[PDB]
Amino acid sequence: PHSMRYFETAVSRPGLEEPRYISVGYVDNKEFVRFDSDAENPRYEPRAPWMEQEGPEYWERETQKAKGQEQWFRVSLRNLLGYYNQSAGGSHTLQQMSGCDLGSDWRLLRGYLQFAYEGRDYIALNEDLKTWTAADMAAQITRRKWEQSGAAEHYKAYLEGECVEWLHRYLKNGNATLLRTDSPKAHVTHHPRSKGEVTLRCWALGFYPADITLTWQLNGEELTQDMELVETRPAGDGTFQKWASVVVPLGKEQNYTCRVYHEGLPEPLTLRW
Amino acid sequence: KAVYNFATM
Amino acid sequence: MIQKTPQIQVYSRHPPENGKPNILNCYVTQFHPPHIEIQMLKNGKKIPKVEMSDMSFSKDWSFYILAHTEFTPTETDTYACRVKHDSMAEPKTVYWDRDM
Repeated sequence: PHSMRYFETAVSRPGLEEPRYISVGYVDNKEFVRFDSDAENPRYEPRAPWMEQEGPEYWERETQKAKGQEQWFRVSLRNLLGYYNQSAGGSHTLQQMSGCDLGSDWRLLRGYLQFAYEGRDYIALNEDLKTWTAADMAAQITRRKWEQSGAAEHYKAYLEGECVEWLHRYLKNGNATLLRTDSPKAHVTHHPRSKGEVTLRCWALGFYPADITLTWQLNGEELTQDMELVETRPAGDGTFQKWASVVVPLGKEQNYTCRVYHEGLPEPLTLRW
Repeated sequence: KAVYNFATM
Repeated sequence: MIQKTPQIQVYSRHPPENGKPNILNCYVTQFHPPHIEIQMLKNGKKIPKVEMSDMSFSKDWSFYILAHTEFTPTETDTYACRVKHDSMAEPKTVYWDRDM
């Protein structure tokens, strides 16, 4: 279910500085390219090792594409103050997400093209890659301008064409890399947390991708009662972390057992305190 | 490779 | 009228061993506008060269960022993270906790 996305953001802030434009591209949810109008030398930059295989011609051109995207966002950003009759005093955000999903047959599985203004859905190209969905009065105007302009039809091209032609190409150069993983390292920590009850916290660290499941089972019957969890979070080195806890009667801690499910494992982890 | 927007909003 | 409440998580990169150098993460997520203010604190005082990750957002348009700084935990020192986003009346401070 490989995929590629390009997250674009343009934020305008109170001041003399022209708005800032940032663009981040992904391949299977992995960042591989980036562009920040704030960089000393604005240019798209490699973000994945497998991208270093591309030559200058690739970067010069994409950076020129970013430059344009920037004016586009800049101009659009301007038009929005208009549709919304907003006072030229403050800051606003305009986001875009586009890209394409690739089926098993290397065929375009689906395309995406949607924008959000102030973090809320604005305009969006429907799955038929033919029609639009505007979210409020303002977007109706954009929608029309585009239907009349014949825009949908030109994004469809990209989604069905270039987005695919390259995504596969990228996957090609970075299959080894993208395909890699880092199993989790786990262990349980004891914790006072009561005078009769104790807290067991099963830790999973250094794993990648971020997907993972952690269970707590007392002789068979997995537990869900008094079980805590935490949003999976970045360690700051590429991998991720996560833990789950369960309230357990004292002098019984060793009865409960924790298991850790991850694709990196050749077999799920099974440990206790 | 990145999309290239067409008509502005 | 252009925001959404942020989520914060303070935690070490490696399991905490007093005296042993570690790295302290402040994982702030679910906020918007992308504009946010972040301070890591040591014993109630702003830590200097605090590094921020590049800005990114999720499928729901919300942004997330990781603020981190090297630190060496000690039985007595207390660290925390403070966030001041326009989606909050007041800034939020959440203290670290070697058991979480």
